Amino acid sequence: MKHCPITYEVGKMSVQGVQKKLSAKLKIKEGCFEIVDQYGQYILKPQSDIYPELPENEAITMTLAKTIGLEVPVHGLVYSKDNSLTYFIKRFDRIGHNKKLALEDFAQLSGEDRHTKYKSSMEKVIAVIEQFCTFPKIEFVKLFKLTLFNFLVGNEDMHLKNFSLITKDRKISISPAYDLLNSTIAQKNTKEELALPLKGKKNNLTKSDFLKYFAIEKLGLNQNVIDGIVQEFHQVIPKWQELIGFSFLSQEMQEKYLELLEQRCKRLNFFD
Amino acid sequence: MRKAYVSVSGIKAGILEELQGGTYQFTYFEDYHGAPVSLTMPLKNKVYDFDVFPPFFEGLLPEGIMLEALLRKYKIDKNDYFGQLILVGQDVVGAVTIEEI
Ligand SMILES: [Cl-]
Repeated sequence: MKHCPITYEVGKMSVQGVQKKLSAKLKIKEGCFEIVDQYGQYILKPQSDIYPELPENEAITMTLAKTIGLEVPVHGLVYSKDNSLTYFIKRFDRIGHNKKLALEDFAQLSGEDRHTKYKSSMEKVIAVIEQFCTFPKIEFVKLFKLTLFNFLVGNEDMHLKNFSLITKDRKISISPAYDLLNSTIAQKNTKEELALPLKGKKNNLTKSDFLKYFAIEKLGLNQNVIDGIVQEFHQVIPKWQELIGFSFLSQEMQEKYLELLEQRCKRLNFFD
Repeated sequence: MRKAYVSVSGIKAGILEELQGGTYQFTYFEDYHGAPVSLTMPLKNKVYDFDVFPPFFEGLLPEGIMLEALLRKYKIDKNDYFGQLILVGQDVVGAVTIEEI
């Protein structure tokens, strides 16, 4: 909260709702962040008092997404005033000169709300994309890649409000990535693998669920496209392992992250 | 009752009105010809009725601890979603702004 970058540029279940999301402006001269109540261009996420190391978790996870080729906005870490680390991200609905871009989350687009942002499915997510996106086939490739990533890095909190459509230069597409982190290792007694069911499943998902039911029958991707993306994830595992070990996570948190990643890679036969 | 101007990127787009019996209604200004307030509400219709708070506008309200922060700043009751929207309406995600009449 309010400082300058470092090495970096109710029976419900939610997890992101234990961490603050602060608006901030980038000080032009000093190059440091200033929390403001309104009219900010950045979002700052300080440490949570309930779940540990969320800023470091979010920062490395968004960097892993950038390495595999997902659209990721500028993000990083800053030291808060209490000498802890705070995550920041550049808003993509603000574009300098104080202009704005239209941005709508999938709960808004599908008629759900905050209390029911988990009462949906990835089949319903696909339908929203087919309705509103300028190039749905291009967006389906991105969705497939996003869903595989979230499974591998243990993001079980991809509810309806974590998908958004951005309207930029008259083109409607899935927004850049936001709110991606390994929420499985941040909790204890993690209850699900996927926030929204796929083929009616939120746990014990298998290779044929992602690569056959999802990729072929629901997204209509050609087999050669699926194979190329799977290969992409295969080639990135060594790079991911290196980046996590070089991150700002604690050693214990790094080990939880690596062990989860290996377990998810093994369920998709990455090492077979 | 309570009504609010709804603007898109600074240009006044329409009026969101609190109607009796818990219903709500949004009406586009005939002069408006810019981008729609939301993709579920294009300019081909002018009037939209809602039996609850319209999901699009509910989607602009804070969540989690940020909602707890709003509720201890302002003297407003939780579940008064329209009242909370007017309080934050100067600056929300996207290009839409809300101002009370
Ligand atoms: Cl297309």
